[PDB]
Amino acid sequence: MTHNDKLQVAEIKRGTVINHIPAEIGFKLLSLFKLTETQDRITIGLNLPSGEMGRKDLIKIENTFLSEDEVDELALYAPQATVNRINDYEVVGKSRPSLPERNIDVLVCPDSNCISHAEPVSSSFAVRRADDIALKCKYCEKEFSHNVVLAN
Amino acid sequence: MTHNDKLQVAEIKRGTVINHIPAEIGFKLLSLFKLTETQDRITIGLNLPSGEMGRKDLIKIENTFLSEDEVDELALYAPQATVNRINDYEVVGKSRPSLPERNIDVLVCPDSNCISHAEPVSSSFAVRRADDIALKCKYCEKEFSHNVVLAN
Amino acid sequence: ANPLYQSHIISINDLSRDDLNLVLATAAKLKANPQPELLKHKVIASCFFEASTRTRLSFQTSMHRLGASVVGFSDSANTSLGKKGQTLANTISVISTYVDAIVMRHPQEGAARLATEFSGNVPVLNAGDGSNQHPTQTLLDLFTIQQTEGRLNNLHVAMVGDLKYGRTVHSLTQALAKFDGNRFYFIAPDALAMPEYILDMLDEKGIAWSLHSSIEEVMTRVQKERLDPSEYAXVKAQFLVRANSLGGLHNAKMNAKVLHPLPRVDEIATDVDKTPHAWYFQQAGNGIFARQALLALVLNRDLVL
Amino acid sequence: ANPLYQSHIISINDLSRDDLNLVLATAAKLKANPQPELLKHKVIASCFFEASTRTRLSFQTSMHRLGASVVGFSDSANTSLGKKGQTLANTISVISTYVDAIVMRHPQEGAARLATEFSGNVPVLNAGDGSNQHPTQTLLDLFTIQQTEGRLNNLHVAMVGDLKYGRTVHSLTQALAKFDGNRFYFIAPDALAMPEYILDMLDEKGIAWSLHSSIEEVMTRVQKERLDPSEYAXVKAQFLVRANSLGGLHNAKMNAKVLHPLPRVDEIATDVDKTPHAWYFQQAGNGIFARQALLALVLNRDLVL
Amino acid sequence: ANPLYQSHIISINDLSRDDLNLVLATAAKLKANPQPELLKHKVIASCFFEASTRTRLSFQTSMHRLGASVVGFSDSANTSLGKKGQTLANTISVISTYVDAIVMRHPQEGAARLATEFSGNVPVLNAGDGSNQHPTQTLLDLFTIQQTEGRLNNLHVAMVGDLKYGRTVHSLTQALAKFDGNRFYFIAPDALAMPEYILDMLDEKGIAWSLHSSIEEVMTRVQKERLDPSEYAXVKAQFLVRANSLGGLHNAKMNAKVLHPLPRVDEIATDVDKTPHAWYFQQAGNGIFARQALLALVLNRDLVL
Amino acid sequence: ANPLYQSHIISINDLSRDDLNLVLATAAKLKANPQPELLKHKVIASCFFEASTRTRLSFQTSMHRLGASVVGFSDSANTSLGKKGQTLANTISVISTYVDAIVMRHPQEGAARLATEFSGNVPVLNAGDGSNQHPTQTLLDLFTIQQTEGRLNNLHVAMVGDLKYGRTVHSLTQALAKFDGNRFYFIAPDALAMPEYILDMLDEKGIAWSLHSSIEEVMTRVQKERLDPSEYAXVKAQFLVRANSLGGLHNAKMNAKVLHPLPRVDEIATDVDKTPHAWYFQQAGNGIFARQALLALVLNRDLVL
Ligand SMILES: [Zn+2]
Ligand SMILES: [Zn+2]
Repeated sequence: MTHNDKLQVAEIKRGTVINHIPAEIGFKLLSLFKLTETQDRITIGLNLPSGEMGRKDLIKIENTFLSEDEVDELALYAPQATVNRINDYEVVGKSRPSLPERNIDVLVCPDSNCISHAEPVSSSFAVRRADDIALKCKYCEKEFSHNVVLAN
Repeated sequence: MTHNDKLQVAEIKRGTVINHIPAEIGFKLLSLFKLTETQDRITIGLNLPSGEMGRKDLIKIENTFLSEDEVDELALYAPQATVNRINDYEVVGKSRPSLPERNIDVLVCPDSNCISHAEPVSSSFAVRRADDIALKCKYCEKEFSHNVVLAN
Repeated sequence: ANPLYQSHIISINDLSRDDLNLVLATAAKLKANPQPELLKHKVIASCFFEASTRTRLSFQTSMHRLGASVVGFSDSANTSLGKKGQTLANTISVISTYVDAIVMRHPQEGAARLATEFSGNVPVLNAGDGSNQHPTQTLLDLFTIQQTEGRLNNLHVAMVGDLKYGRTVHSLTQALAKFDGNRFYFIAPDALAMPEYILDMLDEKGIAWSLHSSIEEVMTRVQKERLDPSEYAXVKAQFLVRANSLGGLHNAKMNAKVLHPLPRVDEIATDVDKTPHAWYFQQAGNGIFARQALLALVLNRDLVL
Repeated sequence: ANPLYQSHIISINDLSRDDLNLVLATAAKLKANPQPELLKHKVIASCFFEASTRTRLSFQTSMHRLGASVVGFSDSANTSLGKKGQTLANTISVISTYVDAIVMRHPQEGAARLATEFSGNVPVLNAGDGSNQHPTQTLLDLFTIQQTEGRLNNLHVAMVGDLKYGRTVHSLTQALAKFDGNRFYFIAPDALAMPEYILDMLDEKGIAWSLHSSIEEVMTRVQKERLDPSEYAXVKAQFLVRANSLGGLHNAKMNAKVLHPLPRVDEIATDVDKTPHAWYFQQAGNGIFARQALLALVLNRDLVL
Repeated sequence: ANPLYQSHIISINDLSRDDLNLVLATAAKLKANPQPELLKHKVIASCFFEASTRTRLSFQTSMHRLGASVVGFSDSANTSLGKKGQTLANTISVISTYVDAIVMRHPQEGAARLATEFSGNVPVLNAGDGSNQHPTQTLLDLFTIQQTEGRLNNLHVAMVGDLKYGRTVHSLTQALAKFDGNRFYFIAPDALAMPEYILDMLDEKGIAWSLHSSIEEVMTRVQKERLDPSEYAXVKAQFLVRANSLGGLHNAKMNAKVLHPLPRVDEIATDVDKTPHAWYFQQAGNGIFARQALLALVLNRDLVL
Repeated sequence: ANPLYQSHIISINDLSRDDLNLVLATAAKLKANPQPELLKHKVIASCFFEASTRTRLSFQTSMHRLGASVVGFSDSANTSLGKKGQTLANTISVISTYVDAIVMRHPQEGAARLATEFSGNVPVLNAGDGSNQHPTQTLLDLFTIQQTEGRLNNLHVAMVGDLKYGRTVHSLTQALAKFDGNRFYFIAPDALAMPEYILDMLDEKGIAWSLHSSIEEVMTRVQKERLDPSEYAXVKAQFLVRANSLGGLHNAKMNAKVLHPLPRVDEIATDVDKTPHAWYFQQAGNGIFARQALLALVLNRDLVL
């Protein structure tokens, strides 16, 4: 096996095989989240995709017993992605990163004063939308927008 | 191609396919250096290796027209690695990351005062050893050791 | 057994009708029926991360009319601790240790929250995060509205000031808002305008309002007044049409009253002082009651209702 | 009738086994059995010749859990008195007059002593002379050692820090030393070395020890930890091999614990916080007990043992 | 014989096309043709009623490239004079006496004028009244516009900043305005809006303009840029949509340039630095020429044109 | 055509025998043969990022004996610029612009270097980075050694002080070292010890030395003295065996001399002042020559050798 797949895992043995989610923002994720601080082996590249060629399944991402929303969590940086399963006989039913409501440690009150940014925290921001996506900041009760935040 | 290799590149078309250099410190490299801010596609995982099994070639890393020392540069974090070539008819003669003498932007005068750390710099530190590896800091003419530095 | 127990108080938003109607009424009597010793054997923390004094001087006095203690400090100077090293969350974790409770004030804006987390079971009172929240103020304000107009229901309110950086009309409003159908007036000079969020919320909800740059008519169909302050920030030739000044000829009065979480300066005139609608003060003296209520709720388990 | 009566406390050196085993045990219960009013009718002096606050905030709280009073001040600024004329010994002689006792802290290093002389029968507590002595700290420390390992006898101690200007390992040591045969470890970077006097004394006596620059093995045959701080003074490129940092991977643990008369910064890691051997805090909360013990010894004549 | 002689310079408003086209062109060569000694035997006054330094450091350097002298001071501290008694107009009347000329800067906003009156024949240069006028800046700015786009006629200007308290777009504008038909763009966040007076005047006159919150298109049909600063005053959660930041991807470039009477911070990016449209600097180095021109006009009687 | 041209001077390390033998000898005459106007038409920058004055007062005086100019400032107070935003490298890039050269001093330790990069062709002189380098000092020192003993070859040197944080024996040494076979003496109290790097280098090279805690014999086979200072940092009961004091009874003299880049305090005695081996001063007056040499090298293209 000169690079690829061989998604043999599923319990006591796992994989993860992020393959360019949207593009060049899946690296992010990587730090954006753990998932490299961890035993199981990993796999990626850049699909420079259009998706798939001849017949394209109609999905992508990672597969490896994340949790439930170990995601929902990406809802924000790669909403358009998709987890796990198996090609002959398999399980990971209609599962899409679907807004969490409270990103956790990834981000940063852009507010200059939040104590956030001064000590031993947690980024915890809460999410509401109808507008264009809203994020509050238990800390400094202030509201910024997926934007300007996403960056920082 | 479900993850792997297919190191078709070599000029107008390239690849990079870092595959766990030492381990869990090749992620590093990745940010440790660019190489993700870039077109060509990429490939990695974790060999959780012992190297190779039946017959193991006797080498690893990346292959993709880095430079010359786009390396020598790793001399410090994965000295034990190795570049490019081709399996039938090919070129990348005896090439090992071999100390540079001046790491560039990766690092950080641990000194608290260097202007480094206050403005628009460059990490530029120079390397001499016989001891156990020495790094100076054009900035604040001070000498620390691969250690305590490597971290920061 | 009390809703309020060991709960940390910190943001008005984060509190429920009920709750308001409670500190609201535990303080009403306390006011008619004081108790020194409800608290004896208690010590509290009067942490003045950001010196403040009007607020501190009243907090405190509070601790002691209930019977009790203090240990605290006002800062920005000759106060110590950690600095170029330590965490407001090391301060607390130790503090936490001997104290029984913590009023505490600050420059930054998490602190009370940031301190919650690290201070296990020792409730924190927030005298201020920063430019964020002051629950004590607005409940202090809220009541007082109450002993006056005689309800927090079916009112004619108006807050003429610098509703923009206005720290308290922002709370007031949304507390005065939880209750219902009351119409608010906002005599603000398009610059101390009203932020477009506390509104979409008036709107958000089911509530109403209007705009004017007078103190005038808005004023006859009006019941309690919040004049904020007006200052710095804006030019000093920005104190151009400072016409949103409360003074004396209003007569086209009613039997309302005027309030201002001090400290007045220009906002309003000695001339007024005197005559009804005045109170800015009583408004103050009523914080000694508003607080207490809390602290004994905060720290007791039950009541002599 | 109590050994401690009207005696001024000021330097650990200047105190006897017994004595230690006493505040040591009057505080153990006090801790299990509090008494507000042991002291009522008392006022005390919380003199902060050199503002200090962690120490002050706990001293004080002490006065009041025992029931009592305060009057004091923290300085270096907006505090007055004599200056370009008057004597810290005029301050005292008057102070002396109304007070019942004096905790007091200072920059210079006689004060408590200097103040003894002039303050006739009003005991002084020393929160600090200067770079000299802090009895409260080390007894505070000493106990805490006790409620933990369960004795101040047949131990495995280690103090990794800046044992040079280290104010408290200097006391600790010589108190922890009066008791017996226990071996001490001194992980100090030849510069925060151990002074050649507190040794000749270990030696002086009949006691032992070893040296290492690890936190490592020294650590498995180890029971309570004193990590001091590390700072300024030395270059700022002198914080070169700052490797004497306590953090998290130790596992090759035991069932010991770690201490630090705060305030931590780098010394030790949040990561640790959590998990056992932690306590730096309890270590603190235990000063509120260690003090009290004194003050009621200091000022009462007898006990409810 | 020179228009400019013994005239005190103080407010751009108060100056005539001509005049501009003059300092404008006396400095162009001066720049191509320096003269140290035009001024020898001269001393000048570098009065820094309000320390300022970028402005001072360049003023000065000016005096000396022309050959000459200085005597001055920067204040707010260890500077003296009258205070709790004396008049900035006693300062001057004496100063007036030995000097040959006065650059001078201040907090208040009459000073240069206030000082005119009292300083008989010794011209004053205004480095600043307060929040009022800085002629040196804007002519400094104006030129520089000139050596660049090659005229102060038939332009595409844009100033994206805090046009509200913006001290220099206020001058700039009205100087850049005296000349003609050029359309201005004002990418300002409704709060650093454009005051309704410098407009009625654009309008007032015969001139034009548009509004946008982009840096974008406004930008392709654009020739010189004034990005001001953005800061304090507004909340610190008021630095919310700080999107009016100049940075690097513009390409949809032209062959214009960018300016900023420093000092930049966030406004603009190192990244840019480099590449054309940059200059913020040259913009600066060009004040050493813009000033000089004056001072030798100011003080000589004629020219080597 | 001169080795030195447009080269920025900043660290003694970073300079070549030759070079030393040059400023060394351009200053020798300059000293015997002054030139005001070598520099006329020049302005320079006397940037005192960290006020310093002895060094500044002499730098400067330098500029002017050569004929020339200044514009500069000393800071820590009533000085401005950028702060809570701007870069010492924005300061420079503008400064860079009008100036002809930059002496500049600082707290941090890159500055001169950090400033090189950003200041294109305008040489920077370093009066100090921080605790890092002062070339001016040591060449200042070096010479002076020269006009005295009559060579920087085959000497008996000794530097008794606080060789640890000693800023100048660190330079001195390694310059005095480039030249050859001379033996150095280091009367340092094991704490102001000699760092183990400038040695391995003495050793490193081919050179020699010895140790002693006397001022005594080390002293008879001795030629120029560097006594540094001794202070703070260490306890204040750390000024215990302050026995490394130079004073008066030495007679077992020679015809050497004593130096100290001031300012003396205790180090040495009035008593001495007087009598030979004295000079600490001349040592100073000789910096006005040492600098000049540079600056005219630095800025001219050729010489009147
Ligand atoms: Zn926040
Ligand atoms: Zn450095």
